[PDB]
Amino acid sequence: GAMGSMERASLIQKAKLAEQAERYEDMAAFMKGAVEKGEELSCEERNLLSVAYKNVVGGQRAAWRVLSSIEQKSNGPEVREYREKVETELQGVCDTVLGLLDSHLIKEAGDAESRVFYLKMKGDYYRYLAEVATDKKRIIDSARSAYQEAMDISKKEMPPTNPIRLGLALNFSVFHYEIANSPEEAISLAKTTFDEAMADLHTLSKDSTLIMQLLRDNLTLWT
Amino acid sequence: GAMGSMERASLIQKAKLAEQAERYEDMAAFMKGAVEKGEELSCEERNLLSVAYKNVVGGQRAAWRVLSSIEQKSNGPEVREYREKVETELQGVCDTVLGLLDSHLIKEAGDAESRVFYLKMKGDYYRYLAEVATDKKRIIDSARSAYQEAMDISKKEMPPTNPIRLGLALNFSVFHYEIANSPEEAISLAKTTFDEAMADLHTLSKDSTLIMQLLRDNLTLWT
Ligand SMILES: C=CC(C)(C)OC[C@H]1O[C@H](O[C@@H]2C3=C([C@H](C)COC(C)=O)C[C@H](O)[C@]3(C)/C=C3/[C@@H](COC)CC[C@H]3[C@@H](C)[C@H]2O)[C@H](O)[C@@H](OC(C)=O)[C@@H]1O
Ligand SMILES: C=CC(C)(C)OC[C@H]1O[C@H](O[C@@H]2C3=C([C@H](C)COC(C)=O)C[C@H](O)[C@]3(C)/C=C3/[C@@H](COC)CC[C@H]3[C@@H](C)[C@H]2O)[C@H](O)[C@@H](OC(C)=O)[C@@H]1O
Ligand SMILES: [Cl-]
Ligand SMILES: [Cl-]
Ligand SMILES: [Mg+2]
Ligand SMILES: [Mg+2]
Repeated sequence: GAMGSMERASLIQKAKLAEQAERYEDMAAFMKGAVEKGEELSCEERNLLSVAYKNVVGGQRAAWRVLSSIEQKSNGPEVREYREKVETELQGVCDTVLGLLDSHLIKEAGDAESRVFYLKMKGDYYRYLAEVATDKKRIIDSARSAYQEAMDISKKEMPPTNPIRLGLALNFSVFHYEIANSPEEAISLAKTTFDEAMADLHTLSKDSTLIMQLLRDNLTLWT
Repeated sequence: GAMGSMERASLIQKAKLAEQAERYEDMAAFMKGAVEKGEELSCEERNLLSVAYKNVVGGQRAAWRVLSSIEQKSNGPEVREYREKVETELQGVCDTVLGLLDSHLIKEAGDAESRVFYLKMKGDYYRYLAEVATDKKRIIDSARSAYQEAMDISKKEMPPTNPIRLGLALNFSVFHYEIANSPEEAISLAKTTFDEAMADLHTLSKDSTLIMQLLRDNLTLWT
């Protein structure tokens, strides 16, 4: 791999530089290189991995949605071709992330924080695949199964206010609403999650109110 | 070239789609392909070419400035290496643009609008090269010579309110201030340009007040 000759610590350092420079493709490539060193990731390093790929795929998703909307309105080959080009690139990034998860990260992750984090990522990237799929049913099932395993662990091992637990619940509720055609399940999940977190605030000394607000924002739109 | 098999009209269409999707690297590659068909560009097509590359290089410039600022504050090899990586990529894009200008576009451009447009672009991309150069003097001279030839044509052939003329003057004034160490020349140019445009408004039936405002913004900062 192109990063094989660079020290792990140097890859991490350069990922952090790339983050400051808003060079997310570079950031992702540095973090992929780091993963491929074969050592587990720390909490901070997992965050760098996630943010990098979330920004790469986010730009591809936004572009895909622009092109798909133009395509749907049109209904020559150019709009479909270019939509397909963006779609293939998006799929490739999702496949790269899922490959890192499968080959390197999920099987070695024993602590609840890391395991839930990676299983959430797996659900997220299957979700992104599902947004463009038409096939679709198997991808949807793969996202659901990853999210559900993460949920089971998070409920057993993490407090209701843990930010990973909260972000997982937020994303799984969006999966229910937008992907799985299950708005009632989405609403139930978001509401139970929010209420249980409210009741656990008392034990605490920013990430989690942020996410709680996002749950409330979705609930406001959905109800 | 990778676009050699695609119709010219399809490349133009896909550049416009890429613009809507904020996919500027794709937009640039489509417009490079179009240029390499060997036909002159229309006014609209020149704008697509410019916007595409301006956005690509703009992201590289912003990242370079972040990394250079970190490097300067530091004064291991990682910050310099990664700054150099971004710098080389930026230089490559500038070289690509300058190559299109030289090989295809400037020699065939006979009308004042197209000639000034392309010579302005040439000055711009030498300017971007000059921002990272340390060498530097020859690049600065190449930018100056391109801008000056464009200026001579624009003053002879275009009215003072023409947006290309205005944008050229704006950029050449920034070259004087930021690159060439000539703030008095920058101020003189911006002020003469603004005043002469004010006096020609009367002949007119958005692009040019925008640029006039940018001239005034710079003058406010400089004086
Ligand atoms: C190194 C800096 C970067 C990568 C920008 O850090 C991103 C952020 O990284 C941490 O925050 C995580 C985190 C985010 C927070 C919700 C951001 O919070 C604020 C207040 O900005 C959003 C990010 O995408 C990130 C890394 C991702 C997840 C998500 C990962 O799923 C696989 C699950 C929820 C959330 C968790 C892991 C957050 O803890 C930190 O706790 C945040 O800082 C604090 C304490 O507020 C920091 O902004
Ligand atoms: C196809 C749409 C895109 C590519 C977004 O169009 C970009 C823009 O293209 C035209 O505007 C040009 C133009 C710009 C205008 C100043 C933008 O005006 C407004 C009101 O947004 C900025 C662009 O970068 C562009 C193409 C570039 C130049 C610059 C090129 O140097 C080599 C010299 C000055 C300026 C000229 C060419 C402008 O005429 C149009 O006249 C603008 O629309 C009008 C009439 O207001 C449109 O937003
Ligand atoms: Cl295409
Ligand atoms: Cl590097
Ligand atoms: Mg625990
Ligand atoms: Mg004329």
